[PDB]
Amino acid sequence: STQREYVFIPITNSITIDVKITIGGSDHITNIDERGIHNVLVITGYAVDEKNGRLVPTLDPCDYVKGILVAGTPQQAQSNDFLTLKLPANKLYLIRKKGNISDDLKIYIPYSSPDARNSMKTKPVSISDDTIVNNIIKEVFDKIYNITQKEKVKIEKVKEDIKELFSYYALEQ
Amino acid sequence: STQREYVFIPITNSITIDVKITIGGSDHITNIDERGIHNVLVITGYAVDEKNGRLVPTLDPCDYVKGILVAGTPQQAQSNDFLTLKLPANKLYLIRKKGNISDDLKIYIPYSSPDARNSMKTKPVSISDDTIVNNIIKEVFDKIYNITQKEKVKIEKVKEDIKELFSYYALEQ
Amino acid sequence: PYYAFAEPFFIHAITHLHVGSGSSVEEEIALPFQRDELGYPTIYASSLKGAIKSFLLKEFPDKRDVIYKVLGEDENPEEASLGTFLDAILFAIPSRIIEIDSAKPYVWVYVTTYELLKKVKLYLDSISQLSNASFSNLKNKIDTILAKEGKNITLDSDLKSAILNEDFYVELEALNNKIPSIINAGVPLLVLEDSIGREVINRSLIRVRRIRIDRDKKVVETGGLWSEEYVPMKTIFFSVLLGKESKESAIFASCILRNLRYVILGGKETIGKGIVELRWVKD
Amino acid sequence: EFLDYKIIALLHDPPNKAWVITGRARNLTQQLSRKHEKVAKYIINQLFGKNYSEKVDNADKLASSIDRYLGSIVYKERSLFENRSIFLKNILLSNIQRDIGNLFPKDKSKLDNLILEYKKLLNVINKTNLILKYQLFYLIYELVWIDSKYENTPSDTRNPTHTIFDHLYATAAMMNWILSLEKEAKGYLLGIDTIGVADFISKGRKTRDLWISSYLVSALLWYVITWFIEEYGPDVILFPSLRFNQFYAFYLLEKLRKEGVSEDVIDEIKELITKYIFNGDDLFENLKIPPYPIIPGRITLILPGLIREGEEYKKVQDDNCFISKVKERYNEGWRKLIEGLRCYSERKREDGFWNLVCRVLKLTEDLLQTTPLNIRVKQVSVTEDEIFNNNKLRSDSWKIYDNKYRQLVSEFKKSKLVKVTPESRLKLFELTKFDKLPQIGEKSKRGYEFCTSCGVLPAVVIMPKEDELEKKLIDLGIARDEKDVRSIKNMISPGERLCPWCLVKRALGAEPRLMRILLLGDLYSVEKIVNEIVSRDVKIEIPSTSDIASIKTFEEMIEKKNEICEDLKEEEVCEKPSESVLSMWQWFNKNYYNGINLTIDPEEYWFSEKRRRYYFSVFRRHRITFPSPYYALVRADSDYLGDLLEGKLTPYLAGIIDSGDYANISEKKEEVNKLLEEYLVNAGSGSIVDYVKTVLKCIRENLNKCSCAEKIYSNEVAKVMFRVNVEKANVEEEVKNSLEYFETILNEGRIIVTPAWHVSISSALNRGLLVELELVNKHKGFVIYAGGDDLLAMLPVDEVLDFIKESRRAFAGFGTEKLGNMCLENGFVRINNAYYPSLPIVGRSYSVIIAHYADPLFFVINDSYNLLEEGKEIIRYRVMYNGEYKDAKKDVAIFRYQGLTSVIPLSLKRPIVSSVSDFNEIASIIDVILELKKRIDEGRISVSLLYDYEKYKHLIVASDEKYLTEFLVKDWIKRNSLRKHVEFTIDEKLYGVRLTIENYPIKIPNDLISNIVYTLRIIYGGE
Amino acid sequence: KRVLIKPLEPLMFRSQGEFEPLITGSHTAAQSLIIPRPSTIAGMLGYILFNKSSGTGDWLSDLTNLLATIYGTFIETNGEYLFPLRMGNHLALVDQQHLINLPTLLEKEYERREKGIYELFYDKNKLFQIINHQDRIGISIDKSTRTVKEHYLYSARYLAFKKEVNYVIFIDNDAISDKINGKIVNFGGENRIAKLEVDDYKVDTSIEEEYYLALSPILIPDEALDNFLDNISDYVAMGKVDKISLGFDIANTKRKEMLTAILEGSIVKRSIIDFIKNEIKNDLRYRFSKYEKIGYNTLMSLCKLALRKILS
Ligand SMILES: Nc1ncnc2c1ncn2[C@@H]1O[C@H](COP(=O)(O)OP(=O)(O)NP(=O)(O)O)[C@@H](O)[C@H]1O
Ligand SMILES: Nc1ncnc2c1ncn2[C@@H]1O[C@H](COP(=O)(O)OP(=O)(O)NP(=O)(O)O)[C@@H](O)[C@H]1O
Ligand SMILES: [Mn+2]
Ligand SMILES: [Mn+2]
Ligand SMILES: [Zn+2]
Repeated sequence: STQREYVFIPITNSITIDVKITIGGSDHITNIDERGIHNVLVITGYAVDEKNGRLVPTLDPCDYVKGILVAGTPQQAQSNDFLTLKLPANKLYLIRKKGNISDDLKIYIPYSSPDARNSMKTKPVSISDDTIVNNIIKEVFDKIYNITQKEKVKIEKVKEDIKELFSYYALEQ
Repeated sequence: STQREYVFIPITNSITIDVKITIGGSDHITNIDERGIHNVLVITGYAVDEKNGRLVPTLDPCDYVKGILVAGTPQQAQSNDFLTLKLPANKLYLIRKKGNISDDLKIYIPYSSPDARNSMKTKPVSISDDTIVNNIIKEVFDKIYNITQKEKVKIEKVKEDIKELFSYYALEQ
Repeated sequence: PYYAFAEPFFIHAITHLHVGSGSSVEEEIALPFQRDELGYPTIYASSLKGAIKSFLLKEFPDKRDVIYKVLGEDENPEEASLGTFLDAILFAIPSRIIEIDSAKPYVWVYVTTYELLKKVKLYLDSISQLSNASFSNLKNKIDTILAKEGKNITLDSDLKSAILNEDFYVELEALNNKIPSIINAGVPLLVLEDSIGREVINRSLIRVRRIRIDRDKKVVETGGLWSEEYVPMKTIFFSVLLGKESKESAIFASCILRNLRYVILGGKETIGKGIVELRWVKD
Repeated sequence: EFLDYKIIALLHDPPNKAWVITGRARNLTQQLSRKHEKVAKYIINQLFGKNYSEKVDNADKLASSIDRYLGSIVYKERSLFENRSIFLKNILLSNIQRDIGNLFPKDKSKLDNLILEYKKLLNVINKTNLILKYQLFYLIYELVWIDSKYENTPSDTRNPTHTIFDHLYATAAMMNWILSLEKEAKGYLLGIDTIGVADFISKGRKTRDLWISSYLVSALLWYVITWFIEEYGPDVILFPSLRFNQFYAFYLLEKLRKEGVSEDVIDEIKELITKYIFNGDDLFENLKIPPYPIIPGRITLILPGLIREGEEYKKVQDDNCFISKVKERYNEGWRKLIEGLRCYSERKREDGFWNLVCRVLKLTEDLLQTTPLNIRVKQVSVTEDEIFNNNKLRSDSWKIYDNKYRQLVSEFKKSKLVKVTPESRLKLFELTKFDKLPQIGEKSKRGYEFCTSCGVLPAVVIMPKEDELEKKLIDLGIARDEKDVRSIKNMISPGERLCPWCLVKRALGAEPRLMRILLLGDLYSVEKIVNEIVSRDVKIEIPSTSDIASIKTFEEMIEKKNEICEDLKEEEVCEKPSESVLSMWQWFNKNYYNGINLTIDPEEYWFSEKRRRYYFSVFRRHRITFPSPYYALVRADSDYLGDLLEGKLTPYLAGIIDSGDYANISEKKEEVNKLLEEYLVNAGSGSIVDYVKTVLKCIRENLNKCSCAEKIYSNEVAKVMFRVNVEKANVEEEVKNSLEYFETILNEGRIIVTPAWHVSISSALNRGLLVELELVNKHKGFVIYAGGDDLLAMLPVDEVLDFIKESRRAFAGFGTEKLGNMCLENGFVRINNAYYPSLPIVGRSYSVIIAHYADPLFFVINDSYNLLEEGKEIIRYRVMYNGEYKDAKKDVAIFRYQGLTSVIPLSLKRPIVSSVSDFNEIASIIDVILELKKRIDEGRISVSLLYDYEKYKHLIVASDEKYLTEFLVKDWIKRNSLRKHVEFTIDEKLYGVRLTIENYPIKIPNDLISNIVYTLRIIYGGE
Repeated sequence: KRVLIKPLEPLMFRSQGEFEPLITGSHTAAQSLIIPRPSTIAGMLGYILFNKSSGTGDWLSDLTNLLATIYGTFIETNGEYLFPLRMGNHLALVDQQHLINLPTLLEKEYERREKGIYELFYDKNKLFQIINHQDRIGISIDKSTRTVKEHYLYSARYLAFKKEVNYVIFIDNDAISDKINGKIVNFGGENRIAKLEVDDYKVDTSIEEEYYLALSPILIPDEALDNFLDNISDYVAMGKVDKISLGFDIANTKRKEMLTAILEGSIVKRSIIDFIKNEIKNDLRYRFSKYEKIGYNTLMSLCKLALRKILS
């Protein structure tokens, strides 16, 4: 079928654009119908390194990544460092599936080195500073799926679910 | 301080060798003492490749890999593909906690990158067919652990727990 | 305080016993015994307490108030009983022995498994170093025996081999050299592997058919046929009586429990199926 | 504007649609002047005409699988894939056809004589009520059809899977969508699920509590659908159907009594109701209510997305309109019933019990506000974006139902992951922490009491114990005099604590005619009914467990009418029937005027502790077998009927194909391929079968598409050239779509469900229910809830095995009795030439609890339900299909007697029947146990038989040759002897059958003969 | 820190209301709770620590005047740990590992998810391998006939453990630990006995995953009831919501308070936590503080041994 990619949504804004697609395929990963962020990709067991973003994998399944299957090609300048996966596409833990996927998908997934150079200890973080919620809504959320500001005159429901529908486990190492 | 190793356990006898010499290191955390295979660990989000024996991940806690934590360096001719990370031992999610926590952990993990080509129909399977399982005694449980059949006349109960304490979702393709 | 002192006692069957349970099993018996979780014969604490209380009310009619206080009150039962019985658990059952060896003649033998002794030790460990009455020797003996779980052990013997209950060959082995007998009846005890021991035990139980005859034409009435299951004579159970600190509990332990050898347990007493001798582990 | 143009949808097809097509007589042609349209036009002599441009062009091409299973034009041709024959096959089995014959309406006058009764039964309805004419005609269409001895008709002869009327009654279901889609494109699937129905029925002390609790379920769910059948016409319901519904017939003729109508034409439908919807009894008029709860407590609606309150229709104004509507209507019905009860009780401030009810109702309103039974409502939407290519239908639109239905059931399953109990809704913290509860009655010495009938809710009405009542009942607030105690003591036994809900249950049980507050609804006032009831006073006798245990005792006293009476002659047992009390218990009703007073309480006479020695002597002096204190609680639920409505195959292969096997059905391709292909190729009637089976061969082994479309086509084009007036063929599109259909069927692995499928299954469910109603009454039983798939009766311990056998056989349409007007015939249900289908594929489990009459019904009902739930999922017994010993899960009979358990497999074949042969194999093990019990009783075998099989069992289960085990059982019996020159052997299919269990506390013998003897032990143990 | 409750025999934790021969023409029956409610453990420990000069009103006042924040009970067999799991009408014991994939399992699509949970409750369930209901029928006998009284017969489904079973609680204060060590107590109904052994332990507390396992009945404050029973999908993924009664108080011989609750083994969505704090008044917060001291609102997460209160 199609190919989708790998994005974390922290208080960080460094994930603006390396997915060069604006329309993609007739199927759409995350849709929004005036109820908030839908079709959230959850990834379990991959700690984050939010500054100098390269998610070092952990072993503990008690950390998660509230990501999105970001539509398209990984810029066709990467994946010599990433990992990648062509799933039978029943395994992706997608929150509140609105449509219906025909379980056919391939996923390129960024990755990093195990970081054996300091004692690992992750921490939970939620999306603070609702103004930075709005600005990450601007940089990354707007120019991937442009139905926002198209039909959406309701931001109080689509910008304040991402408040805590996305929480992660940052290393800071 | 020491360093450990999370060797996989598939239907396959690709687990006859992981370390050069019999035991090596000073202390082990996983124990086989008269009533259970203590301190085993189950890694999630991954999968095992029974042929071409390594890891072939598939990201969901639905999938998991069950391996034992032994003290050895991986074969001295690889670890180009074997994860080598370090955690504070409380992100070490051990099943059947019995012993001592070390708090400075270092692991080697037999694994190959996914290298997506096939539709990864990842199917679980028991640890059974006793003809398969009985010859495993002194090459997976006495090739690194001479401790058994030294004091243990209790092999068949720590066989009872072998019959279940390993489980995964293989590759099959 | 709050179960300060305890009295463990042996329930020695003087006749057969039948503490009934309705039709509470899936065997071919229609009136089985009261069963443990392991399918072994047990005596519920309700039955043991009810029978002992009834007997004591009859044979100590002046001490009715002390007995009411320790074991409960019929009406105004808003006063918790300061005494309690644990479930009686099978400690040893007699078995017919065809012995091949030892030059010593035996025709019946006491038989146990290690599950039974495990539960007995559970009862026993939960008292001694917690309460104050001290009979640690019995617990040490049971621990020494439980060491050898997984092989037919003979106790205080030179048997080395026997046919048990006419149907099972077993090969025995002494414990270390010698040990005080846990029972005082001069008969060998055998502790058996939990798998052959239970076949031997469930062949030691008495399962009889019984018949109601047409009183005139001396024939069986239609459907007047059923089965019952008695625990054999000489069987031993084990229980504990736990006493909460009080004054009339001392009266119980002094005047009453020191004059209790024989009581009647279970039912079918006209058949003679209830006589029991209580031996306290205090001698 | 005025709408519901579905009277046009119900007369959509001619009455001889399969005799018009494939003409035999043809005389109707030359005496009535398109082939089947002048016929459909001469049957329209009442109301609005036809529109072949609006209804048939789309809707009928969506209601049935036949269009997709044939192809648009061959299903529409009327002329190409022909067969001069005519049959009517079962939906679940495509092997058992039916000879149809033809003495049907053949003339312009002998058919207009059907128009005569279509007239008469539609001539009291002015055009004032646009609905009531349809609301009436919809039901009795079938009734007037079959009243004339006219055999029913297949859907259409090219595919007789469906019958004439279910293909006609599933038209209007889709017509709702056709009408709400042409306007604003909103379709809906409303599903009402009642939460904790089992626990609800489990709450009660007497059988009247159970009975009216089941009736509360059925009436509180009938109230909410009263509005749906009154607004959108009748055909808004799929499960449960109403084609043979007692509740709908009752409500219908009551609505006929409305508006002012003579009691002279209502009888012309009341005869069709008492004759066919019932089976001869008219006790539902002398009871003034329907006698049994039949509403299954879980219901599916097909809605059009419209509303009223615009003085006419209007596009629905919200996504959550129906949910709020139905929840509020449910609470409304509940509070209407409780307030009507308050008023009926205030009408009787005397009689003590009614006065106590008044006195405590006023204290518990703010607690009684809450309904005692929560409901779950889920909807699913569908629009024109999904159905149409902007002018017509679509391809994969035909499957849109099988998708939305599955979405709905998926959300039902997910929401069933959390069970909330109706008691958790109440506010009691302050009422219990702070003594606020009304304690009319005694007073607890421990805060509050618990309800003895409910178990969880605190008690309001506390009754003193039976040591001295009056000297307490009067100084307390229970009673006022000595006369009123006898009436309080008549309903609330001494010691019975009652919660407000269970006390309201008792109140309703006093006279269960208050149910018309809910049974009708929307039709009469809440006070019309109270006046009607307080005017014509009628008392009902609901039987207790003591009455059921003592059935044969009563029966053996009435065959000694005075010969036993002269002995007593004094204690009102053998005295006059004073009033005209009647009841719903058929045995009580057929045996009342037979000398003995059946309304005595056995707990008073021969189950008492002050009497019963006198009564032992009385029965000893007369050859009266003294009664046993045990009765049979017989429960039964259908096997995988959920999956069956979902078109799954777990009904067809129970145990082979697990439900979990559908998650990835790619594994078990083999059995599904086999049985589905068998069914498909057999579903056809005529040369069409060749085309379909060769298509399937083109689908065989991933053969080809676009290639094998020639071999199949060199016959389809042959067929279109086999006629003289064909117009056009797009075989390119058509044969490709025809192969795509079966490809979808096999890839998914389930017959794609269309409305006709649902209405056929539901109608057959209701008809089998009507059969089982008189099967229960055939064995002196008392129905608590017999609705369609399931059953909850109480029978004597004597005829429980007989009833199990005959019921499990009648569920599969195999029987030899007439059960009223219904004479079931080998897989079908013949009703005076009408061959309605049955469920010979659906298994059925059975629970039996031999219970002492003094056993608390809470734990009895809970044990019954927990056996019938755990055991059917948890047991595996050997079966062979295709000639291979496999496992199997459902379709058993579990028995329990205070600790004894046994299981009797009922099929031993996984396509439990596939031939007309295997119809007798059903319950074959049960007649063996019945025969063996027939030998033990007469004194040809000794009950030592039941204690002597263990020794033979070792030998026989290790045994490996057939006739060896044959002789072994023959000699085991021949030590307790059965006969001189032995004649009853076990039928050699019983051996090797090994029953397994997934390691549960339910201990069971691993072999079928030991289970047979444990069933004998359990049956006897209760006698 | 950790207190192991070792039953010496079958136990009876009565699930329902009346158990006594009230009506004459009927037997009485009872069924044991698989896990003892936290009020049972609390009242037992208090009985062991009783004082004769405190409270006498609102039992949890002078009950909590002796306890620490007791953390909810689970099952340890032989060092192994089992944890309850509850569905509609269902209740299953499972171990630590089988809980990991449970959040993603309940969001698997229809057939995959139902097959998963159905295998979790009929193949992975270890209850009927370690605990089964032992039906004990008992009678009373009138001493005039030496026969049964009239219908004075009762059933009582006891709790028979096929192997060694402990009940595991965690307690904060250690002065309480070394004063209830080795105490033989009357743990449960109808006079059954269990032993208490205490061992100091170490398990972390502060964890906030998406989901949680309720190791105790989550009490709902009866002012959030309608605000809870309209939107049940927001707070529990699967389990059972039930009216319960807090037990029976001994010093005053009364039946305790009936509250709605979320039975243990139910999986709650983190939305629950603040939903309680933001919908309770300080005067009720003071009551529910004690309700949590005894152990009623205890959460474990499906990843680690994540002990967590709700209010605290
Ligand atoms: N009218 C009725 N009267 C009495 N019992 C009924 C009636 N209709 C159905 N039942 C029974 O009640 C149950 C209805 O199914 P269901 O909706 O699942 O309720 P449930 O068994 O309590 N399961 P759930 O709804 O999840 O709580 C089945 O056991 C039926 O046999
Ligand atoms: N699609 C459906 N439409 C109407 N009623 C249904 C449907 N599915 C189930 N029910 C009823 O609701 C209850 C669901 O219980 P359940 O036992 O899961 O049904 P089931 O299909 O019979 N499964 P089982 O009985 O174990 O073979 C039963 O009373 C069913 O009769
Ligand atoms: Mn069913
Ligand atoms: Mn079911
Ligand atoms: Zn009640």
